Amino acid sequence: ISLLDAVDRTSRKAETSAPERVRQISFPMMYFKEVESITPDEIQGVRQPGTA
Amino acid sequence: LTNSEKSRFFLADLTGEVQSIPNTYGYISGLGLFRSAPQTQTTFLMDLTDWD
Repeated sequence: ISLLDAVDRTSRKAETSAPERVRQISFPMMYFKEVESITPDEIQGVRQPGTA
Repeated sequence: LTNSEKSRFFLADLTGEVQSIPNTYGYISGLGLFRSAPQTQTTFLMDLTDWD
């Protein structure tokens, strides 16, 4: 918006207003993966810490 | 389940003991030939008599 400007009463002149402005945007996203595995070698004959 | 060899974090099984006892003989003592003769002195005497 702008500020109005004084004009004369008989010249009949006036002033108008400018239109708006529209734009568009896009967005890419982020991907994360985690992998694990379980093997019997981790359990076979292994003492539990803190136990005899 | 006591412990592994050369590691304190694994377990092995103490299956058991194998006792190996010495052998003793008791045939003569089992025959029961000798008669107990308790006494108070440290020495004793006997008489030997023969009509012949």
